[PDB]
Amino acid sequence: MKIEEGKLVIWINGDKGYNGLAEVGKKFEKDTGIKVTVEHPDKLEEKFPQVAATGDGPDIIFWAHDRFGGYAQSGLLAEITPDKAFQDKLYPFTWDAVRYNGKLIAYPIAVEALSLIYNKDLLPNPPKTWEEIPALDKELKAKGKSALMFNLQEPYFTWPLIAADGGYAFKYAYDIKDVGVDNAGAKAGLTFLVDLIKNKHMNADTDYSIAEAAFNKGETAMTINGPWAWSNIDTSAVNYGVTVLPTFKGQPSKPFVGVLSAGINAASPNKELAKEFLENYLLTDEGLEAVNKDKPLGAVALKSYEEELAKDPRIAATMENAQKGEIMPNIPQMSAFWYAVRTAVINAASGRQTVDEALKDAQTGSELYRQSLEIISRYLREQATGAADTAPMGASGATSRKALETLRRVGDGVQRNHETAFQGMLRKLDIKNEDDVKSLSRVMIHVFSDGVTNWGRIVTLISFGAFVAKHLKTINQESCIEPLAESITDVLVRTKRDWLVKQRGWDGFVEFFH
Ligand SMILES: CCc1sc2ncnc(O[C@H](C)C(=O)O)c2c1-c1ccc2[nH]ccc2c1
Ligand SMILES: OC[C@H]1O[C@H](O[C@H]2[C@H](O)[C@@H](O)[C@@H](O)O[C@@H]2CO)[C@H](O)[C@@H](O)[C@@H]1O
Repeated sequence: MKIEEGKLVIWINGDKGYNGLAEVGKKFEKDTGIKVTVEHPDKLEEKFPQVAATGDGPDIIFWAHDRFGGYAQSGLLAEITPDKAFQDKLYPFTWDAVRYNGKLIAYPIAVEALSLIYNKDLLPNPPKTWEEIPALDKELKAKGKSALMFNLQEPYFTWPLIAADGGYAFKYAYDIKDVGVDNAGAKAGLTFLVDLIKNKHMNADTDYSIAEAAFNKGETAMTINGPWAWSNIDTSAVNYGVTVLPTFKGQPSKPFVGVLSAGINAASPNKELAKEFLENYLLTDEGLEAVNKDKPLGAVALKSYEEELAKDPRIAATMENAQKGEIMPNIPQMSAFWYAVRTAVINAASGRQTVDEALKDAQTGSELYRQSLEIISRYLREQATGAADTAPMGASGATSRKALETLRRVGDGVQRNHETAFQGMLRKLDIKNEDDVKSLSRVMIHVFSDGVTNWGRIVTLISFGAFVAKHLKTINQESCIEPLAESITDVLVRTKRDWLVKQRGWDGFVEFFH
């Protein structure tokens, strides 16, 4: 096994209090002899799944809870099992952010929400509305200042605006069926941001460091950022305030609220040490203070210490923005949702795509897994049992239905022509239970990847899946059909997502075979 036993490697993002954390790590090493290394690798949310999947990575990973459902579902997180007493030390709603399929998959640490940060010397009264910001920037430009700079390379920062007039990721009733990414609310918000850019009030290349530097150098009146940012502002001597985000179309900006959480790698041979470190050293008044004093955490999950931080008006403002926002879902396709929306915002802002085009593709990217699983699960189950599924597809499921119709039609031929091939291939393998279905995945990934990417080969891969699902039914392993469909779907979207989106997803499929 890759991960070193007898020490702890922790990953946390480089904008958080890593030095403070490492100090908590020193304390732990002092009492236990166990060294703690805190690293803040770049793109660590991307890297964790890649490396943890191969039995590697940090013992503990810090990120907002939104990425942990992906990780938990891929088996990359140890289930955590803190006792009732410990559980009572943290806010139930923070524990809620770390519950995935009924299990606690991470330790909650802090609730984070973007707030509007402003320079009180430049801007005594922060704009209440986004709509006033263009006029406000006119004024400020007259003095060689700008109104607002915030990170346009990460959709997190734009999201409160996109979500203000009705955009949403997955409707909470999480109907993963209902994606709000390209609705009129999203369009209106992202259109507003794009007009800010076209009218020179924002620059589309502005990233974290540039917005930060401009706010911290007094060049811009406002930014949008989280509590982690306040330390650098303190050091810069800007007289800043932290306040409610502006409204858009009379409605609050709805930031996606994150619970900074700490997950223990399923591959870690140091789970007990990680539980000890997180429960008894980090999630303590002193532990969270050390981290917070370095870069503020937000509203911490630990009740005792949050009662002290709650008096800080910057935290009250963070909580104000959090209550107007929504807790991020932790469902596995959050990763894809964010990747899609990131690209949409970058492209809309740079003019590479219109808002319409960009959010359409983002809707497609966001829906891709679920849409593909719906198609593939259905096809696989109707092929194995001979009977179609009676349940409707959703309100956005004309595509599913047409793609399934296409798949039936094209897939019939492909299975029929490949029956002898598939029987031989199927015979090679022992495919008798759910334990073999994960093996399949590798075989199928490897074979699928080996050749050119086109819809005909996608049909072949799904058709072999259909073949196997039939085999699984015949041997009373119908319960393995869904896992096979999930596995095929994962293979397909993880390795072909960009291609899939370029083809307009399953609409492209229908079109290619029309
Ligand atoms: C793991 C079984 C899978 S998954 C899959 N996905 C896409 N395409 C596939 O095969 C098509 C025919 C191709 O090679 O282009 C396959 C095959 C497959 C099946 C039976 C076979 N006999 C010889 C090769 C072969 C390959
Ligand atoms: O921008 C997409 C990104 O949004 C959130 O990431 C935040 C994170 O929650 C904060 O703690 C801080 O690190 O800034 C990030 C934005 O760059 C999501 O948590 C993340 O999964 C997502 O990709």
